[PDB]
Amino acid sequence: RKLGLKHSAREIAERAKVPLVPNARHVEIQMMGDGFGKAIAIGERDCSLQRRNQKVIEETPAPNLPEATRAKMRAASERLGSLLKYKCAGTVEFIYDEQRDEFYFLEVNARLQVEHPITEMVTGLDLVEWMLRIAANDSPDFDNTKIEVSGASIEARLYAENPVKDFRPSPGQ
Repeated sequence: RKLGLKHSAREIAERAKVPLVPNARHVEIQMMGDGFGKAIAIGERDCSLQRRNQKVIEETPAPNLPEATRAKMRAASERLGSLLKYKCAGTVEFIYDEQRDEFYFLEVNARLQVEHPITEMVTGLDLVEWMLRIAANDSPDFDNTKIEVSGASIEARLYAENPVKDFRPSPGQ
């Protein structure tokens, strides 16, 4: 509920010290929360390649993003997740000005996301496994969890659609 309404979500973000909006990319942080105040940033994904706002290709790590601003995307995401006492998996989406080197809160998805497997490739984590373990109060011990990101990974979404006739759905056997 607190994340569903565009404006309640902005207050939490503000209180969490997450820079908000006072040629845009879409950089999101995959975060895990244990439901008891602990939160951890697992990595970031770029989801810029969208058609009329519908994602088709995603990648990790985000290209052309400096550590200074990635590490502060992570920490801002952990504050937001901590503040809520967030449980299981959520994503903090940001807008990113590549040129200005600035990012701004967009929304939290209060759920796992379609693109989650690229994160799983570079870290070797099974996020569903984590979700299950956290949801049963047998959470990984967060303060002692070292996440190593390894290589780069990208996802393409195969749709039953016709790109030539307006991405009209294409049923059949």
